[PDB]
Amino acid sequence: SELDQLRQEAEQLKNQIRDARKACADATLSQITNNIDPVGRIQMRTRRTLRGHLAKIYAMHWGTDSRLLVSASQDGKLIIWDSYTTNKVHAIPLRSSWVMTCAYAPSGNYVACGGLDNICSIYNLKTREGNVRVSRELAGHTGYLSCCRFLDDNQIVTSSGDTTCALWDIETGQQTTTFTGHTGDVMSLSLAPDTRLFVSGACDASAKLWDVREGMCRQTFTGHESDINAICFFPNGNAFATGSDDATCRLFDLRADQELMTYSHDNIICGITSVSFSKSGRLLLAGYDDFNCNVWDALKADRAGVLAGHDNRVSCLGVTDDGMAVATGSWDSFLKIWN
Amino acid sequence: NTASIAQARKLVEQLKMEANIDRIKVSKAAADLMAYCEAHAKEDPLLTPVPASENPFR
Amino acid sequence: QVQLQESGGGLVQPGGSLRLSCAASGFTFSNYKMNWVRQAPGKGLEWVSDISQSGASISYTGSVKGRFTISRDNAKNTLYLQMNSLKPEDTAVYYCARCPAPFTRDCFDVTSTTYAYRGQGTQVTVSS
Amino acid sequence: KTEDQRNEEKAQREANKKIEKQLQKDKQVYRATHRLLLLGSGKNTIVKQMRILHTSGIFETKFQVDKVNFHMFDVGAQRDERRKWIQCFNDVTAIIFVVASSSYQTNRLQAALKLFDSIWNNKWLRDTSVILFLNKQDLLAEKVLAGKSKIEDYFPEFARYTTPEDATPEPGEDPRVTRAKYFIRDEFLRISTASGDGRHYCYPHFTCAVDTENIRRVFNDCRDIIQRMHLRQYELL
Amino acid sequence: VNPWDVLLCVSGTVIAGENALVVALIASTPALRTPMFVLVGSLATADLLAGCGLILHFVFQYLVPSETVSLLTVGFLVASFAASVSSLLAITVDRYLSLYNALTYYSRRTLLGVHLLLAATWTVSLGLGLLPVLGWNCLAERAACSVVRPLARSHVALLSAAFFMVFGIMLHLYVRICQVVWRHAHQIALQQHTRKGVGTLAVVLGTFGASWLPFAIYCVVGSHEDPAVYTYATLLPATYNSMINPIIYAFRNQEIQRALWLLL
Repeated sequence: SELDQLRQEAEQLKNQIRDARKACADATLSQITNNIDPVGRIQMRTRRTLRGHLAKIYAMHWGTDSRLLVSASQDGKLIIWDSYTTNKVHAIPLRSSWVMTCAYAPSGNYVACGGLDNICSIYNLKTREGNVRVSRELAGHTGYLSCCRFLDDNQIVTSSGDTTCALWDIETGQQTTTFTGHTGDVMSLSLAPDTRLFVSGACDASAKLWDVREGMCRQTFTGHESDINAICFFPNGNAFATGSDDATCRLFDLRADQELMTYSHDNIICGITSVSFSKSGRLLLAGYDDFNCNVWDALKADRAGVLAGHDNRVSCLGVTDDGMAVATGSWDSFLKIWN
Repeated sequence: NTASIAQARKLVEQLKMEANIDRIKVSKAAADLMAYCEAHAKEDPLLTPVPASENPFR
Repeated sequence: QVQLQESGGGLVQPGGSLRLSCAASGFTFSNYKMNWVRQAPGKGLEWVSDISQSGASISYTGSVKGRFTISRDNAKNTLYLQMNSLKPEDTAVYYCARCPAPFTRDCFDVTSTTYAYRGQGTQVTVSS
Repeated sequence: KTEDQRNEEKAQREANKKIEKQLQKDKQVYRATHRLLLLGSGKNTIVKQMRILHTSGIFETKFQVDKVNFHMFDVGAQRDERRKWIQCFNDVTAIIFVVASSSYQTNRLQAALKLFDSIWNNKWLRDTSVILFLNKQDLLAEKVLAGKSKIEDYFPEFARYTTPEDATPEPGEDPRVTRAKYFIRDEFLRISTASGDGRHYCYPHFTCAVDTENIRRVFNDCRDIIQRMHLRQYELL
Repeated sequence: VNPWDVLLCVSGTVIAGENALVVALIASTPALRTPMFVLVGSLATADLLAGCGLILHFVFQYLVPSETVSLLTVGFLVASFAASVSSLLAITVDRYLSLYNALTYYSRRTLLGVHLLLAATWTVSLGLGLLPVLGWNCLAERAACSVVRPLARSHVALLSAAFFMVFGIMLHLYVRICQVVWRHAHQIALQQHTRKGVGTLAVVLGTFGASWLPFAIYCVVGSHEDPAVYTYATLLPATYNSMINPIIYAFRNQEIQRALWLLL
């Protein structure tokens, strides 16, 4: 009775949205991005290799000063690195050995940490007492942490493993707003440069744009075919690229609500773990699954380079806010800085 | 079996408020994306070679 | 968009024949081995049979083998079941489940209570 | 102003020395332990036996058998979509797989078989190995003796199966329950030797609900796992 | 000129290059720091020093005829060969420790033993090499000289006896290793209703049993009045074992092969 007519209304709505997508697709950028000459071969060498972690390194993040970085590994240790002089500033021990996310606050005072313990532990880097002391502890969800980012010092947004995303206040330690629209568990969420929207990608082969004010969805991008693993905004804030385990990386656009350009090769056989861009947004980097990582040109789908320096996975990869370094994480407990 | 029809109602009203939006053609977005790429290509140290004096990583 | 729309299904007599046909669109078909999962009225999800990427390795459960045969035509983007010697205890809603990863031998969370790459489901009822 | 940044890097080097000293202190602590994952099915009974012998997302147990410390992690408050959080547990020495070997979801045994299949054929668990437990064999004996819920009507291979030569004797053993229990073993080893080649192996052992030697049995299994990994690195096997 | 000396010189250049590549791959890659790889590297540097000793000895004694530098480089050769054989013993003993103390192997009380044993054999190799230079040579007592000039009979017999004890303890440790290799192979074969182990045994142990053994035999029964052609003939398989040891231990390892492929 109700279920079949609801399903046929959903099908009619989906057909209408597909027609609306097809109406505004007057052209593709494959015939418009060929005019600018390609960047050619791009080769970069391991400048510094930060050694000292034991287990697999799952996530890293840079700082606002583009000088300090945080690495979280599965041995239960979080290390603040000094990327200029290969130095270790702090080595924070963790309550849970398994972590898959770490964050650096924009004010440089806090480091967030989370993992399979269903707890986002946030530490304090300032003040004159001995060592590093955990300030708050957020536990209000029923699934494993996947990735967490900082809005500012006052709030933090977390992507969870129970098909939910949550916005957490710091002082009260409560969920201000929750984002429940996904059907599979969410891994990667990336914040817009204006700190007002974010897009979260899950294992339902789709990514959803949100707001942090009203707490509802905006777009429902469906253009993939497997579990989306990583996501990262353009520096301009009107496009974003996702990379799934289907060995393809796809770039979407916020304004036309269509997938713009995909990158694929026949020899590419392994999925995507991490995706980050450059300062100009021209050169996007995809941490791959076949024991190395790659460079894409993001206007025309051409492989402009390759970086191969790992004996294992490329679990995470980040690029500084200034753009003078490319950082990579790996399962062979080694961080490398490329320039 | 109210869970399936509850999922159905939230899906159809999700699609309803997602439907009534305004979208701009692809070519304008591609032109804006290309313009942003060309505007910030000069101050992107990753792309162009960087002299070793100003390079912090050496 | 990734979707799996399947056809067939109806009230048949025991021991009859019924071609449970399933169709797909979007994703490529040469990779992505696809299984069959059924859920009985009053029971949880259970697996029936699976096929490989090319179509060489076919396996079935205990109550199905020798009676039901599955096949895949990747040119026509169609994979279907074949019901023969049909027992009264096989009535269920059948889902055209799909493995989440390209060309990996392992297949995970096919029988999960919530899933993304799974069909809506067609109901087959068998009775006297 | 050279002294200011000079003693700044001096203090930075001192902090580096202290941090590296602490890291080297904890490196032996990390490498001196062995990590085990418990997976499901009677897991509560065997972990209670572990606690007698010795909603958070991860539960903590500690062993101290024979002056070797073991980590055992049992998962909870997590969804059944275990495809992507199990990639963390690849550096563990062994994944303990407890299977309720009496419930033959309409069938629990087939679900156990493809959970084993997905663990075996995954592209990141090839290095790690599995220790298999056939828990709840006491009710298996009563179900075999009853004969109203026979494995024959849910398994066509049981009609033509023959007993292996390696029979384990124990007084008052029904031949039919031993035949069924070793067929249940063989169903798991078919998957185990379908693709397991040198890198990892299965260790199929049978425990009741009142057994107490599971600690020493897991001890011996980790011993053989470390020995086989070392022997494969020596090109000796 | 004697072609045996130039054959040994080009041989020693070959081992010098091969273990130079091996030690470069070991030291360059930061990921290879396990106790197995440091012992492989110890054998690599010991055998590189052996090759350099062959080159320096056969260059100088054809270049400058003088007994001081010839005695010094002969003592360097003795120390280098003792270092190579002792490093082989160290690799054998840490294989045994990793197999029979398997799950406590990374502990401090087991990890100190390998480093202490390395230091002990390297220091006793330096002492054995420096013993003829210190005055336990054969110059004044010209009648009681050994078959390898200018070494004496007693020091050469001490070297041969030490080699025999090292070979015996390596033999016993290898039977103890293969006592569980055979057990694991039997359990693996019984699991499913090999020749790799025995082949590996043969190619690691028969080279040590067939290369250095004639050298010890000729030093334990021979005399210096015999012709030197047989002495060079039995000294050649020592250089052949020095050739074959990196290929036995380092080159077939997956990590070393990956490092070599990355370098190439």
